[PDB]
This record gives sequence, C-alpha cells and structure tokens, in this order.
Amino acid sequence: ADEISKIIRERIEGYNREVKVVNTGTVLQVGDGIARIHGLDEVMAGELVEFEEGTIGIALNLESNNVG
Amino acid sequence: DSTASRYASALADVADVTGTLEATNSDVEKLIRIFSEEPVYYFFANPVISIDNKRSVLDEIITTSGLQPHTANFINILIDSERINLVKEILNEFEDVFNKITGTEVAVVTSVVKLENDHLAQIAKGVQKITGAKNVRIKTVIDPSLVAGFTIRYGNEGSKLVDMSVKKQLEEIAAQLEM
Repeated sequence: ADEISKIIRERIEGYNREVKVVNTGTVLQVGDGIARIHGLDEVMAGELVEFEEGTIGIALNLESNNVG
Repeated sequence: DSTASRYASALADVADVTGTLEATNSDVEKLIRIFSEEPVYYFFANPVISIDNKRSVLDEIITTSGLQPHTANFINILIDSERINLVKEILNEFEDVFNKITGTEVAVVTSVVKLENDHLAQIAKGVQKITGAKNVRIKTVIDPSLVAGFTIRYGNEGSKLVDMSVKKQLEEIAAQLEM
C-alpha cells in the first residue's frame, strides 16, 4: 500500500536521509575508550574519526551494523 | 525456538483466541510486502531514528493499509521492545505456526510441465492422509531443472521427499558404479 501511501513513503525517505550522510556516523555507545558508531558506511579500517569535541578515534572494528 | 518463532507464535495465539485467522493472515501478508522494499525496513530499523518518528509512521501505515487492531499492537510492541530488526524473520516465520494452528500442511510440487489438477488433487489427498492434514495447502512451481515428472516436499520445511523424475537415473548410475 506504499504506492498509495506515497506521501508516507516520501516522509520515510526524508526521515532516513538525515541519518545516512556520507562519512558521518552517530555514537551508539561510548565508555572506557571504546565507542560504537552507527553509520560511517564508507570508512576504511584503521581510518581516523573525529568526535565533535576533537577527540580522535581509529576505526578498527567494522562490523555489519556498527563500527568499534 | 527463536525470537522470530516465539513472537510469531504469540501473534498467532492472540489472533487465534479471538478468531481472525483469515484476517491476521491477510494482515501479515500485507505486512510482508510493507516491510520488504528495504528503505522502509531500514527506516523502522536504523536505531538512530527517534522512536516517536517510527511510531507516527507506524500508526499512519496502520491507517492506510487497514491492518487488524491486534497485529498493529504486535508491531507497536516490536517497536517498543527493540525486536523490530528481526521483523522480516518474524513475518517469514508466522506462516509455519499459522499452518500448525490451522492444521494445514503446505507441500511443494516441483514438476516439469503444468498439470490437469486431477492427479494434483490425488497427490494432495495422499499427502494429507499420510500427514493428517485436514486441509493441505498443496502448491507447485514450474521448474525445468527437473527431468521427467514430479516430487513432493512435505513435513516441517521440506523434510520428507519422494521423487520420480531423476531418482531412476541416480540409482542407475549408482548401480553401474558399484561403489
């Protein structure tokens, strides 16, 4: 019924597009020097990340959903 | 069991206690195509998205697709307790517990060419007497990978099998191999 609820579908797309920005993730969990990040689809293993306070991290664990 | 198994069984129980088995089957069949088409599935997943934004669109999908008030409750609970990332598995699992509650078996007939349905009803009657299916939901697919005839796959998934298309050349090559 999405072809009928095309307005709902476009609102779903608008909600989705805010989260899946390129080279941009969102902190899922953080503690004891480890952070789990949601996003960062185009990140290299061992790349550097920045945390909006200048804390730098290294993407060592690229899992299927999150990034350690 | 599993998360999909335990949630689909709970949905079938709450939909059987107040009989909506046709209504809940139609509702889960609509929900399977709703939650396919991966952008909306990603959207109800993607835990960064606010739960309120999920629930608004979920109520709107309830309105637009005319779902049952207890299946809508089930997906509200899948949003509440974060098992919505398994909703594809739960919806794919609901059909088996539904067939268990309705006493229906479903068994594929992989054939080569179509049938005149009389021998198909014969096969359905046979597979319902050997398994105790009060109404077997016999099915079939047109597949050229077969050689000659037909075969049945019934039981839990396809757990049992009798085959007369390729079994005869299999046993012939096995017998001439004598090893």
